[PDB]
Amino acid sequence: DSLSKEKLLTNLKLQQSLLKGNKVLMKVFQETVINAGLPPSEFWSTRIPLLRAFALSTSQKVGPYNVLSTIKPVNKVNVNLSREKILNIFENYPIVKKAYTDNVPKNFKEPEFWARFFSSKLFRKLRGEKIMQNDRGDVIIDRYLTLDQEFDRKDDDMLLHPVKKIIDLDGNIQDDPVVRGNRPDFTMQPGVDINGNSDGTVDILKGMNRLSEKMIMALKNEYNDERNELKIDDLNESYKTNYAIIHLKRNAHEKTTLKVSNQQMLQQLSLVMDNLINKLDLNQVVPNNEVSNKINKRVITAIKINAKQAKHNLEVKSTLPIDLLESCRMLHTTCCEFLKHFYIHFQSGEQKQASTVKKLYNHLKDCIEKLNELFQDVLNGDGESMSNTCTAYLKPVLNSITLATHKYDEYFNEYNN
Amino acid sequence: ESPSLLTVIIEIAPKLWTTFDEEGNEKGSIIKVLEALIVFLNAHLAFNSANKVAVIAAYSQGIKYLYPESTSDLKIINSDMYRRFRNVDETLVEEIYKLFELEKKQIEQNSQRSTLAGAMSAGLTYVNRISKESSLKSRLLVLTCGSGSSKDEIFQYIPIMNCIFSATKMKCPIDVVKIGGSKESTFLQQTTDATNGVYLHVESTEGLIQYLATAMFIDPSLRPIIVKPNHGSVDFRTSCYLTGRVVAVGFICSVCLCVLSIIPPGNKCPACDSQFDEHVIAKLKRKPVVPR
Amino acid sequence: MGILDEVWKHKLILVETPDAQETSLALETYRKACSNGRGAILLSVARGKVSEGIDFDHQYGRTVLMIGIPFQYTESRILKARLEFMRENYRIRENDFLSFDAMRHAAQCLGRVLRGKDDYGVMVLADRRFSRKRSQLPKWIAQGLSDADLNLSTDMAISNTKQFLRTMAQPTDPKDQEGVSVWSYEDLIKHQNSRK
Amino acid sequence: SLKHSVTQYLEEIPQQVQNRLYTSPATCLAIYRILPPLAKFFIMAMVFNENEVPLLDLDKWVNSNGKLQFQNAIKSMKSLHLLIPNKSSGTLMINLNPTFKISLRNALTGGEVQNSFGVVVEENVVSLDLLDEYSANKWETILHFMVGTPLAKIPSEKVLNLLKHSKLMEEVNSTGEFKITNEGFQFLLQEINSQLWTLLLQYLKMIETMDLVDVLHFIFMLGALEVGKAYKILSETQRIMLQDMRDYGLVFQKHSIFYPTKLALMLTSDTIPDGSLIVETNFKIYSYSNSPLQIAVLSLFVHLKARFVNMVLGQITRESIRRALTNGITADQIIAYLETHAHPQMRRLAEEKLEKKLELDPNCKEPLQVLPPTVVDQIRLWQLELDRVITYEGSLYSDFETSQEYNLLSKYAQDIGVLLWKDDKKKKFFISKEGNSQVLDFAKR
Amino acid sequence: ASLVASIVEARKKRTAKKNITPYQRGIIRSLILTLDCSEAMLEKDLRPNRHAMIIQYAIDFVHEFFDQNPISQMGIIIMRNGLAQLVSQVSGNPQDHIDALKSIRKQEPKGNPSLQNALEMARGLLLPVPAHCTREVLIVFGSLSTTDPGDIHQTIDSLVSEKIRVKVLGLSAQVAICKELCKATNYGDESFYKILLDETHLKELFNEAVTPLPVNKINKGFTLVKMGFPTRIFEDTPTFCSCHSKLVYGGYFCPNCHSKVCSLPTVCPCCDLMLILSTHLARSYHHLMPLKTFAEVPTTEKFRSEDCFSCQSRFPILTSSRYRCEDCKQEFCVDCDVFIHEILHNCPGCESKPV
Ligand SMILES: [Zn+2]
Ligand SMILES: [Zn+2]
Ligand SMILES: [Zn+2]
Ligand SMILES: [Zn+2]
Ligand SMILES: [Zn+2]
Repeated sequence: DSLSKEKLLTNLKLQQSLLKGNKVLMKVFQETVINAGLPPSEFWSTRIPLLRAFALSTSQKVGPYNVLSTIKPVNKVNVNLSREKILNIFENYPIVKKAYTDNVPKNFKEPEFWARFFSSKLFRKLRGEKIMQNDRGDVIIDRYLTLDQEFDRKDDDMLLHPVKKIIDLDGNIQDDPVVRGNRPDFTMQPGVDINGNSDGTVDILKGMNRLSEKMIMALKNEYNDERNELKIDDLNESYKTNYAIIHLKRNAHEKTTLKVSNQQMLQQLSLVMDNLINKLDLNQVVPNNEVSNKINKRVITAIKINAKQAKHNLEVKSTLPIDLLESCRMLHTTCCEFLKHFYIHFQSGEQKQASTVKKLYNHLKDCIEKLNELFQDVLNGDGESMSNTCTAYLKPVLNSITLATHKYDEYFNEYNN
Repeated sequence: ESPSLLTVIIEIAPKLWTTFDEEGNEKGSIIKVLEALIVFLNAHLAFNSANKVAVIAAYSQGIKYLYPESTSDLKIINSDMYRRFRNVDETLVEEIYKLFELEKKQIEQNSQRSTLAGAMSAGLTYVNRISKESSLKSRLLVLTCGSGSSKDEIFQYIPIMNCIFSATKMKCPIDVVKIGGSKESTFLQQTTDATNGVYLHVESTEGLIQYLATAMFIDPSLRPIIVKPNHGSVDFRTSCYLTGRVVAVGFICSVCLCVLSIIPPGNKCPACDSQFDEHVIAKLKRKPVVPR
Repeated sequence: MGILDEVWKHKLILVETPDAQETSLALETYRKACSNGRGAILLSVARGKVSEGIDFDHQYGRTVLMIGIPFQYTESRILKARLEFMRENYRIRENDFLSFDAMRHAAQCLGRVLRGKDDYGVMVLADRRFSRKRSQLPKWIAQGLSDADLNLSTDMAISNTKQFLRTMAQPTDPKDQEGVSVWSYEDLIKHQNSRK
Repeated sequence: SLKHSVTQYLEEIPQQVQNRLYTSPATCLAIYRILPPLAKFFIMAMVFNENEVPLLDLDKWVNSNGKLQFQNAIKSMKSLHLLIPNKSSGTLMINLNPTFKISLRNALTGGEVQNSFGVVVEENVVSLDLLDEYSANKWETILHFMVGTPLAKIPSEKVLNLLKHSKLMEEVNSTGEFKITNEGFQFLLQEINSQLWTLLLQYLKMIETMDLVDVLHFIFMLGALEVGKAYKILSETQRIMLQDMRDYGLVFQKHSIFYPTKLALMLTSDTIPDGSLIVETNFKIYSYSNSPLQIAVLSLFVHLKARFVNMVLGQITRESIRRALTNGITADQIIAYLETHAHPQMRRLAEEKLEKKLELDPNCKEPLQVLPPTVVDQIRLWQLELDRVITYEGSLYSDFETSQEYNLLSKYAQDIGVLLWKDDKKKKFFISKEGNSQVLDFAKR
Repeated sequence: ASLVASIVEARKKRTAKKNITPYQRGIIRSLILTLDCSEAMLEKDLRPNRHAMIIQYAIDFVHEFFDQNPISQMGIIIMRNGLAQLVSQVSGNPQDHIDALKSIRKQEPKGNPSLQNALEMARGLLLPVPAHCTREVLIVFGSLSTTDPGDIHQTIDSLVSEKIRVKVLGLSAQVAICKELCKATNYGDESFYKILLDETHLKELFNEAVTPLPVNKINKGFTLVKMGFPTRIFEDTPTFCSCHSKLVYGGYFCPNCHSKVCSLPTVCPCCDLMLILSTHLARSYHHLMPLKTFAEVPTTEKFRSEDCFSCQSRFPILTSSRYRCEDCKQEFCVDCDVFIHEILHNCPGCESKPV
């Protein structure tokens, strides 16, 4: 289905779809392929989960439901039609879909059609309403009555299937074919009208049963056992988890990249217990104001250093021209994209990736030179008034990029040389 | 604003104190520290009228609820001083002498484990107790003698991390005072940085009064309007399990989650015995493929 | 009234057809509907063809709406002659025998809920006249029938049913039934020795 | 404004008199207790080194987020003459008061205190049985005397004269009776240390030379004192006003050994609840509190029914409301009592309604009153319906010409506090008849 | 007579927690909470309505899950009007999903549920997920039925085949299909289809769902994983970030490819490698090192001590409230027992006792 990497890369229409959904994706994609000419497959190669998420979001569909039961008759009536529910009616009733498609594009209008439909007795029959000759219906819609009837016959023919004997009431009533007793009660048998004909409640009940069967066979779509069926689980062994416990052997390496004696510590301990029982003065704790002054110097130096650390506690406010700010952000963004793709190629590790690595290396070099030329532009645009800040802002991505270039050169010298 | 529940843990150990005073010459430096802390608690309980103080000492064999007295009479200090200050100071010097006499009594047995983490945890429980009673600021103070032999912080690491997480839940900064030869104590520095605590290491026992009076006075009533004075920064990295060196980029077990700077021998976990996948580790060992 | 349209929005509705074959397809539909859990409702006569050999269990037997007293048709000369003959023979009260047959049919209707002890279900009696018939009712059936349950309305019926569902939605410790309801082989041995 | 009032009074105290106050460690300890946290930190830092600092070092240390609070602290520090900031070497060279510095240092070290913490006898006894009981007795007598419910034990003649002179609980000589002023009800609303501090501020204001600094230092050490011990009877002015505050019931003196009760501790610092009242739309009182003092003060503004163990019941009548109003007692004072006597369940319900109305609309189109207006605004509507007018009496200048008399001499009159009313467009503004100090002088220009 | 009822209730409670095991439990998690916002949750039957409380509880669940297990990504898909709507991709930042849920606050829950569509697109979202990550879904449900387009059993089979588990927190009562889902997905276990009894029980259930789950021995995936600790810088100059492309004063630096990021624990956007701190991995060590229960000593026997070992308070006196750590042979009070067993994760008695 539409789930492989190849399928997701193939769906150019879906790619354009979420493209048109976003705006920064036009920005990024335009710079990536329109401006830089990157292979758009490798563009989308990162965004594969996003593509699949968009596809699966677009791909779901609802389940069937009794749309005619949700239809209410609502003096006068005003049509308040919902197109999704109109198509729901179409899908649930292909007869109604057919009656739409041979009349509205031929004879009259859609709201006129639906007014005729709500007027029609075919609507009442398809809904849970007993048909009545007092009702006149709509003649145009009610011409489809026998067509819907033979649809019902064909659908019932499709719905017929053999039954399991374990639950077969037909086999149950065919237990004794020579039962000769008495005629059962009118009360518990299906009653009829005065002239022997039925009222049709059996028809409406078999119709709603047909609706149920249609729903369950819609469930039963494309998208022996009695031994298991008759198991009595209540007298069986309880399930126990096979979860594995874990122990932990403990032997850690010592931290890598004079010794005191009991006599000496005991001597000092005796002496300091003597001093402890001897004396203790709070007033002697006051310092000499000179080594204390050096303490003041050290403390104040620490305060100054950490205060300058705290002095640099939406992005930050900047005094850049807004266009050059956007341009440099754009260049940073596409350089980051190039760098990520180059790392994807490099950490892949194949000889098939070699020309890709070389070409992305060329693109990184081009981005470097374009960064330098941008630096020349902000040079002769500022006289290095804040072109220094421009260079420093674009610095770290450039450092990482050129570090990657050095890594590529080093591995080239490692393998080839 | 509110009474700040003061939490002070003093790590007392003759193995450290003897080492420090033999390395230097300031005998009674621990006494100087105790007097300085006496003035510190005086300054704190004079800063606020109810900012109650929890004082606990961890000796070599365990810990002790110093302040206050247990739930179950000489005066060295002066009679002219304040009533509450005098009561607390007399109680603490009595408790300190009792603990030191006990330490002299049972000196000769050996326990090589630091009790700092357990003391910190018990103090945090008491912080929960006090805060649950009756709104109170939580601020935890540790005093350590770092001149002793850094034996093994490895078993201390895990409960220290647990204490960090608990204090993070409890909004309690963990402020560290270290006196020792070693400038750096990585786990304590990480503890201060994560808990928004204060790290400080010096050597001289003199001037600690000015040191921890000036710097070590930040209360949660005024924490955001005071810059922290810490200068060190920590990478929050750990040494490897089988080589014992810190790693920047490496490997961890999917089960035990211990850092592996290299491939374990036998491709099995050195912590929880999980045998791994040879194709996985070969892909990890893969060199990049470069054109000729 | 269109009440069935409202009923459509929650479960399917299945009606006992006079055709046993269509009824079989209908019960298969109900079976599959409770299998997928979208939910369905069966409509069958108390003496109807479903009631004489089909059981319902653990999703099929969950709640039953028995409708009134299933009395037979009153004005049968055949029934009256039966009543006269059986009264002449064994001195049988006629109305009492009618109530007997009605309650026995009701019991046959309601007996198809509890397959195993793990199952659970709720029973309703939708007639005023049932209150005098607990003494008639089978003993194990009526032992769960409490005296407060003898005359209830829709509101506390709903509340008690919701609370019953909440109750049956909970797990149970095996210790509370390991020796009183479920018996091991050793439990049976111990019981046999206790009998001895 | 207790610390504000005391700080204002000490700023009124001149520099060398302040420095005399900064001489003794007990006074320095009490004043350090008064200082805000920032200045407290500053002085405890600088007190242990004789290194003066410039202002620039402190400014670099100070995070600018709380710079206003820093400005308040240093403004108090300078205006109390506790600082000596001089622009030495062009830099405002910061210097603490040195007598304050050394006396704080000695107090902290436990060094030379000269028994400023107290000339001790240390003959401790039980205080709950003699000191607390006599203290509660004398304070109950003076408290019900302030209430106005009859009580035989009249206060001292010194405090009686101070009440007669002062505008607190007016002993109106035409009536011969102590009468509840609005200031008297402010005193009733006040916290106990607030009442003590107002009393001592008034007594210090009225008392003259009796050495003022002796009274100051003695008051500060008396606040610094501890409960339940005998002490030496010192200055004689201190001793005689010590006997005065003995007659107030503050100290339990056996005519030389004296035993300070818990009132010194409360003067030093503070230490479905009690004092929590459930309001009712039917104006019924469901107090979670009871005392005969509570009934005595509730008799002024509440119609009550009976007294039970914690359940004090009653019903607030408009007769009780207007009984409060006619005494000059402010409805703002009344709601000060009411909003200090709220209950947990009803305030939780009020906060639930507030959070419900927050999401609907920010204004809610409702009057701003957090306490539930079903009962609370009924008084507040009665509060607005109580005053509901503005009266101007006396002189009035009318029919002005153009706004050079409004934006130049009446806009300036906002800065000097002489007008009672201001209307530029009416070309009239009202002043009191006696408030013509600087009104008929520049308005002629 | 309330203490006897409390004692027997504590006994019946502790019978479940008698067995404490050091099972291997998943750390690299993959948790999905789908929400239905239908007509059923419009019931005000629980105050104020089911929609509001599940919103609030989901806020709490997001906070707790990210606090305890920051080494997972969180995705939320809402169910509404016969459609399942993705609102939250799996991400390391909880704040994104917090904002999405805040959007879900103001909108109106309506429609009918479709677990088929919901679980299908949850499967599709869970498709590009690495092997070590434990794919598991929490599902809240208030209906007693489910309108669906097609079969659920094929979806069940596919989910079982793709090694993803589920846990259903139903509202009203048990639904047999949900029981079937929980049983078949969960190796026959019935410990996953849970029904609340009140909002407090719902709170407890959410807290239970916070915890990591044990894994099975047969579901063996024991391997290594590449990891990298980055380094934080605090620069004077603002610098462009790689992720959000904007100027940043500080930021961590990539250990491998030396780029910079804005948040942790996150994977690299550039060298594409996961970056954490040792705190994050040690955060679950209480799960890795569980704590034994503490036993009250009986009131009849002689007592080692009469006051609490840890909090230092007197033990109250009919029964004896002295919860003993047998690993350290010290008895403790109930408050300390609660704190050490839940908040703390170490026994200070065992810290003092040398091994
Ligand atoms: Zn491992
Ligand atoms: Zn960023
Ligand atoms: Zn990287
Ligand atoms: Zn305890
Ligand atoms: Zn233990």
